[PDB]
Amino acid sequence: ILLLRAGLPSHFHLQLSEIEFHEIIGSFGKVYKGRCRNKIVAIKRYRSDVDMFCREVSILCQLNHPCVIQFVGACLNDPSQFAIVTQYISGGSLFSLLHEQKRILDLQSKLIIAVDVAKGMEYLHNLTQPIIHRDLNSHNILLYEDGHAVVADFGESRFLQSGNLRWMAPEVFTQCTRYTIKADVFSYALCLWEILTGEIPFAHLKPAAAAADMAYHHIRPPIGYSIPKPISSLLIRGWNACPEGRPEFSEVVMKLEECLCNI
Ligand SMILES: CNS(=O)(=O)c1cccc(Nc2cc(Nc3ccc(C(F)(F)F)cc3)ncn2)c1
Repeated sequence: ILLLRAGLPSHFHLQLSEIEFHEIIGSFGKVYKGRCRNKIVAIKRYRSDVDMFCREVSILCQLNHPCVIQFVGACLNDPSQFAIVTQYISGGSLFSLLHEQKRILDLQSKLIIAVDVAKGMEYLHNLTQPIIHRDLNSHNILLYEDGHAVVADFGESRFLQSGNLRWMAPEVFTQCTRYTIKADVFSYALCLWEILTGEIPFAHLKPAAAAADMAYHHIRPPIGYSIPKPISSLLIRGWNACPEGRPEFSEVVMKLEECLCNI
């Protein structure tokens, strides 16, 4: 908390009294719609707690990309006041569009979303010190009214680091490896499938059952023949159990922009 005050540039320093809280939008603590320095803003307020908050702010205050949620400031005074402030995106979450409002989108709109998400993630992964989002899902892809998207919520994000295996169980071999930026590409891939089908992955199963089936029984969602080839390719590679075999986001971007040229 003291080291963070020094490193975090002083213009990101906010006092709780400068934030006006209006409505709850998500409910770890709570996220409010509100107002701060004449901006409409979303505010994440909190309930190891400190370290977590400190990581998050350090991650956020580095970010500047039009497909990544824009950081406004945080409150540091004390742990009772800990809060993060970002821009507010009026068009909502991708999850809401697809599954609550059940809005039907055409292929161009879908790909635009997929590309902007991929562009935000390419940015995160190619910083001098790369960042893993680690919680990428349709709840954290938010939408401008014009249809473009940004990646939000770095609550689980981390900076990337820089026995005898022949008899090890698969889960133990995987516990020992340590995850990379590629964990994000797998998440992305489910997100991309979610966008095209309009369905929550394994909707009929609970989160933990879905995770189990994907990790142990090796199941992935059904890829219908109606899914275009370049895309099902990204899907198939993107959710490979072997992380090393998932594409880099720069490529994901390259293929989807290529699809927009034919949409
Ligand atoms: C503090 N920023 S963050 O990136 O850490 C973060 C973490 C968790 C959730 C958010 N949510 C949002 C939501 C948002 N827009 C929004 C528009 C409409 C609705 C409506 F449909 F319910 F009304 C709801 C929301 N803009 C920004 N962050 C952010």
